[PDB]
Parts: sequence; structure tokens; C-alpha cells
Amino acid sequence: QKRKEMQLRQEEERRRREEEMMIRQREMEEQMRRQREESYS
Amino acid sequence: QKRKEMQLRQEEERRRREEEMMIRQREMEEQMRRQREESYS
Amino acid sequence: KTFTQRSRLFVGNLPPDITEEEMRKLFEKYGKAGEVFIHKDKGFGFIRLETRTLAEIAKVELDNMPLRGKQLRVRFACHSASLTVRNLPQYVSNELLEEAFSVFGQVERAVVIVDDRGRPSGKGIVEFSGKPAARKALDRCSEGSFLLTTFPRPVTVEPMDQLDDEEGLPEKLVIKNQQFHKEREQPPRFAQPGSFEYEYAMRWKALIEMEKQQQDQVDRNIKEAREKLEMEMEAARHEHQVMLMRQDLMRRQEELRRMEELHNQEVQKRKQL
Repeated sequence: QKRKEMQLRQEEERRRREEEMMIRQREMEEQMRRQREESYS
Repeated sequence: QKRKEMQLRQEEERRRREEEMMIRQREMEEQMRRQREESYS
Repeated sequence: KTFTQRSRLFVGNLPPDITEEEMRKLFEKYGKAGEVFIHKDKGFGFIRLETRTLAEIAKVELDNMPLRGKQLRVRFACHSASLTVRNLPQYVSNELLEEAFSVFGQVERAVVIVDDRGRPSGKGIVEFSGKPAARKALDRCSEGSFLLTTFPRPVTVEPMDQLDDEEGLPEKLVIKNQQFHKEREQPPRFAQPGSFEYEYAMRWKALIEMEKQQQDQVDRNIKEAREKLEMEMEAARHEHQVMLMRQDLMRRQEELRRMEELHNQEVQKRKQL
């Protein structure tokens, strides 16, 4: 039981960090798309 | 090139985070084993 | 040791009229000799010397000496009974390998490969005396799980490749064919930036770096799997203890019930008569 609760807490932390990094990647993608649109024009 | 740089940065962050989680888990295991051996005596 | 495979020596380019008596007399300056395995026709055979010191003295004192119009070519014979053992335990000694693999035969020497700092590299090098012992040990440690110590991690055992860095690549031993000339049109040198050579070398360097990245990825995957497998040792051990205890208790209770029923039935049939 102790091991499982520790594992669940670790997994929750990993999930929140993964979501944060995905948000960062999407923001970078949007900024890059803006730059590509600027360069095309 | 831009995607590769972003991916490598994310990978380094993930490796550091996983190492921290791993050391915390092994510390918990060591303390747990200490509790078990204390309860044995 | 004395009379080992390191004292062994390969003698080649001998005159076709060599004799066993003159063969022993040839090394008579260096004590006794072992198996006199000689071929008159092809001009090379197997000879054995006494110790490491005598072999080191004799081979280097005898090469570059012509004999009956023939400059001798004597070389260290590559050891045949070699093994290599991997994934050794974190705490290990030379004598641990000398005693553990002593089961499969005589370990002339096994020595955990060690780097500069003194920490173990994680590999091993085991040199039996004879080949059949090596084959038996290799097949057994492949089909079996040769534990070395309490930590239950078996040692993977593989045959060892003989990387020869002594003879190197002499000029006259290269094929020197039309390809060599095709490959020796232009001297070694740098690549001029913007040339064909520089671009194609960039392609090769990219290939090599990607290979190194793949190798490091495999290394990381195996390391994380191993670190996961070391932590779940306690849980598996306790689960197996519990399973063994439960099975043993089931066996004992069934034994009790069978003993009780047999005693009951025998006393019943005894009192009935």
C-alpha cells in the first residue's frame, strides 16, 4: 500500500510536468507558424 | 533544427526529473527496510 | 603460473628439415619444454615453454634470427580456451572468478578487468587451460544461470574475440591489389571546405554521430530497466517467501487431514471386526 501510494504521487507529478512541456511545445509551434507566415509574406 | 533543439532540451529536463524521482524512491525503500528490520527486533 | 598457455609459443617459418631433438636443443637454454607439436612440411607447429619469464625472454630473443637461410617468424599463439564473463557483481575479486569457474575446470587465470581509478569495469576475462572445459562452461552458463554471490544476478558468459594489437598491419601482408592502388591515388589530408570530399565527409560524420546516439539510447534503456529491476527485488523476494509459506502450510494441513482420516478408518475397521 505504501509503495502504491508513492507510485501514484510520482505518476501525478510526471503527468503535470508532461502537460506543462506539451503546452510549451504547442506555444513554440504557434510562434514558429507566425514566423513562417511572416517570412512567406 | 529548431524541433531537434527543443526535443533535446525536453529530454534533458525529463532525465533530470526522473533521476530525482528515482533517488527519492530508493531513499524511501531504504528507510522502509530500516523500519522492517527495526520491527523484526 | 608455471607450464601454462602464456608460456606457450607459436613457431613458424621453420626449415623443412627441422628435428624434434634440435627443436628441444633450440629452446634448451630455457629449461624444459612441453608438447613438441611440429610439422615438417608446412613449417610451423606448437611448442610449450616453462614460465612467463622464460617465454618472454625466448620469443623475443629468437625472432629476427635467420635459421638455415630463413628469418624466423615466431608469434604469440592466440589463446583458445578464452571466455569473457559480463555483468559481474558490484563486489568481486580475482579469486572469486578463479574459484567459481573452477567448477567447470582449471582456471589458469581470471582477472576482472579494471580501469585506471581501480573500480571494476563490469566485465571479466577467464582463460581456462583446455578448449573442452571452455565449451562446457560456456554452454552451461548459457543454459544455466551462474550466480556468483548473494545478489541474484547471473553472469552472462560469451566467447572472447582475440583483438591482436601486436603484429598490427605489416605492409607486405596487405593484398596490395588494384583496389589498393585505386584507394592510394591521393595521400591522406584534410578536406577542402565546399569540395565534394568535405560534403560527403559531413554525410559520414552525420551517420556516425547518429549511430553513437543510437548506442547511447540503447545504453540508457538498459540502464533504466536495470535500475527498475534492482528496486523491485524486495517485493519479489517477500512475495516468493509468502507463496512458499502458503504452499507449505497447505501441504502440512492436507497431510494432517490424511493422517486423521486414515487413522479413523483403520480404527473403525478394527473395531468393526
